[PDB]
Amino acid sequence: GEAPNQALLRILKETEFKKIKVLGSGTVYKGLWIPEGEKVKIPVAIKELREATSPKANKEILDEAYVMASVDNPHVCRLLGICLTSTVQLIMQLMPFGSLLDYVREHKDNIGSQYLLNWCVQIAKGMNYLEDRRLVHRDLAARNVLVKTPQHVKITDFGRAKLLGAEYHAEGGKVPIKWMALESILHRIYTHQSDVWSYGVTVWELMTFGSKPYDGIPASEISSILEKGERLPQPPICTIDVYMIMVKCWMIDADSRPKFRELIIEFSKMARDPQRYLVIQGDERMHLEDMDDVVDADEYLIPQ
Ligand SMILES: */C=C\C(=O)Nc1ccccn1
Ligand SMILES: [Cl-]
Ligand SMILES: [Cl-]
Ligand SMILES: [Cl-]
Repeated sequence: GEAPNQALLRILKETEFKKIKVLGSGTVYKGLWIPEGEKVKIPVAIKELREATSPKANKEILDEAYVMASVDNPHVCRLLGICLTSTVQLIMQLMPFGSLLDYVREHKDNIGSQYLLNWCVQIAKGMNYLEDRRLVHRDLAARNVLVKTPQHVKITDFGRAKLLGAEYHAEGGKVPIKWMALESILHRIYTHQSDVWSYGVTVWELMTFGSKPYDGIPASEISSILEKGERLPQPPICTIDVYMIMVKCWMIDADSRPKFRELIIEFSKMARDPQRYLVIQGDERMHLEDMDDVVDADEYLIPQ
């Protein structure tokens, strides 16, 4: 037998929170949560299913809720609770600067080496934590990392996350070919080491300020390109030191890839001397009613 999952799933009354405005279209809202009987306001993102007249859609969102409730790490998104109105609502920590994909696209000109490499560290810590929790994300991508502040990012989108057991077996869907390990595209094998392949791609997105991997290459062709030994090119800002780490994440032998713990170490060494490891034009010259009882979710802790 495995260790029991004693995560608490918190049920919230719809009256505990206020939708302030729409971020995306079901529909994600920016809002505020007052925990019942506590003098605190918590900035939240409220993910509300549209119809939910789909029994299928409901399993998907509750699986997400299951996983986000069972994770507690500074570099992974946690659930504050769920609301069981007509439409099931996930309440989570608001990540006000949006996805790191949009953030690096929008801010190409203001992002220096210190921020890129620290991001690579934080995503490695997030991902190592999940590995410690025997969790395979299966959808790591710069779009699925959110920005709390420019100094603080979190892995999100646990919709595809599964427990390990090594090779996890899948059986269809709309899948992110350009981020996936070869063994995942060919045999639907997913491991922590398939997650290291997508970490690799995620880092290439950051280091290219959000370029599209294999842009203008049909997904049908990716498996053959990879089998032919082709990989994404060295980004302009990347020293061979940084690119060689990306390349090792894209080895065909899964056990020849680095471990998330090793990636933490290698990126931290690089983060102590960022301008040795990334070369960016103008790097040194770069900067990035009642709110009284507002507390960030990260300072809002309930008994464990
Ligand atoms: C890590 C919590 C989370 O996913 N929050 C979020 C989602 C969408 C927009 C903003 N914040
Ligand atoms: Cl699950
Ligand atoms: Cl560091
Ligand atoms: Cl409490």
